[PDB]
Amino acid sequence: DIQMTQSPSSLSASVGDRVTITCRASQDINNYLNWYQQKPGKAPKLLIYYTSRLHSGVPSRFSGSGSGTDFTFTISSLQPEDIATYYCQQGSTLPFTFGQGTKLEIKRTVAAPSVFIFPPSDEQLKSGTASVVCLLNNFYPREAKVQWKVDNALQSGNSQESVTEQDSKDSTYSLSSTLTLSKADYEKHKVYACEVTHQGLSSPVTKSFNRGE
Amino acid sequence: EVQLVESGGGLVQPGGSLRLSCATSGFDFSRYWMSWVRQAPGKGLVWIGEVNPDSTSINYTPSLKDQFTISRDNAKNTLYLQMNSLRAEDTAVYYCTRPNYYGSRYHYYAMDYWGQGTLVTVSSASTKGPSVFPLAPSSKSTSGGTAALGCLVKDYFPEPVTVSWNSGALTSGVHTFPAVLQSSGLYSLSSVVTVPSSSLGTQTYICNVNHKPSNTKVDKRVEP
Repeated sequence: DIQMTQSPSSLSASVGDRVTITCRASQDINNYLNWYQQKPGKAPKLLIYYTSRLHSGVPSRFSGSGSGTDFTFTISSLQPEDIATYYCQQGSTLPFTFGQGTKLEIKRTVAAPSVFIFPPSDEQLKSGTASVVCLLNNFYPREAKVQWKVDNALQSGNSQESVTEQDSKDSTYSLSSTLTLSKADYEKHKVYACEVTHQGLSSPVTKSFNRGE
Repeated sequence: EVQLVESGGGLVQPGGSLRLSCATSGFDFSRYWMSWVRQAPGKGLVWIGEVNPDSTSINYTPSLKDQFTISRDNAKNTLYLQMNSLRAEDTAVYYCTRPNYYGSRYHYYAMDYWGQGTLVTVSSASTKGPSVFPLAPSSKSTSGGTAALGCLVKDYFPEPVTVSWNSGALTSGVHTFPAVLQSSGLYSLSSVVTVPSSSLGTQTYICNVNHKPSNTKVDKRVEP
C-alpha cells in the first residue's frame, strides 16, 4: 500500500486568501494523483485528476501541480463555498489509497446570533412530553453560552445543544438548545426563557414566552 | 446527468451480514468500472474495491477482502456490496462511485461521480422510527422581516434522518442540526429555516422527514 500524507491536516484562512495544500506519496506515483473535495454533510466530489486536470464544472480558482512523490493543491482566491475537507488519492498502484484529508476552515468577522424561541407543539404535549427549543442563528465565532430560565429562576435540567458546521454561504454557525420536560413538569411553570451570551452581543440577550398565550 | 443512489444501510448486529445496492441513472453502466469507498464517522476515505464491466476483474483492499464481496447486475444497472461478519470498525458511510478518465494500458482512474452514501451501523440495539413535531413560527421566533420555523425529529435509532423542505424546493436559510444522543440512547434532531416574516400566512412550509432504517416517511406541515 502507498501511504499518502497531506500537509497541513487543517488550516484556517480568510476569504480572498491564496490556499496551498501538499500531498506526499510514500513512493513515486508519476502523475497518477487525484484531488477530492468533501463539503460538510455531503459526499466527496472530484476536483482534479491526473495531478493538474480539472473535472467538468470545477471552478477555475482550483489548481493542482507536482509529480513523483510531491503534489500541491491550490485555491487561488478562497471563497466561502470552499469550506470542506480536501483529499488527495493515488491511482498508481492497487489498493488505491487516500491521504488523511485537510480540513479548510474560514476566519471571518464577529456576527451576533439572531435568537428565536419555540414552545412545545400542542401535538407533542398530547403525547405527554414538552420540548422547548432555543435557536441561535448565524453567529461567529463558534463560542456561545445558552442558559435556560424557568419562572426567572436558573434551570439546571435536561437540556442538550447541537451546533452546525460552518455555513457554505456566510461561514457562520447555528446552534440549538432543547429543554425536555414531562407535560406535568412543564405545566408547573409560566415563563420560559433562554439567555444567550456571545461576543457579538454587548449584553446577554433573553428570549421568552408565557406558557399558553 | 450521472445519478448514483445507494440503499440497504441501517443496523447490523456484530457478526451479521448485509447487502447494499447502488441503483444508477444517466449513463451506460455496462461500459464502466464501478467502485465502493467507505468513511467511518469523523474519519477519512477508504477504498474497498472495484469491479470491471463484465466482472472478470474484482479487486479489493487486502485488509477487507474477508468482509466484502462486490458484484454487479448490468441488466439492472446496479452495483452490489455484500458485507459479511461485520465488526464495530465497519460502521461507516458506504459510497458507490464511478471510476472514469481511464489510463491507457495502465490501471488508473479518478472517481468522477459519487452517491450520497448509505450509513451502516454495527450495534446490538433495535431500530426505532421517529416522531416529528412542528416548531411553529411566532413573534417569539421573528426578528424584523425574518421569521424562523422548523421541525423537531425525536426518538429514532440508528442514525440517519434526512430532512428536506417543500420537497427540496426550499434550501436557502435551511439548517439541519447534527443529531444528538439522548439519555434513552435514542437520537434527536431539529431542522430549521429562516423565511420572510410577510410570507407566513401565505407560503406553505412542509418538512419532509426520511428515516430509511425503519422505512419512516413523514411530511409535517408547519403553520404559524
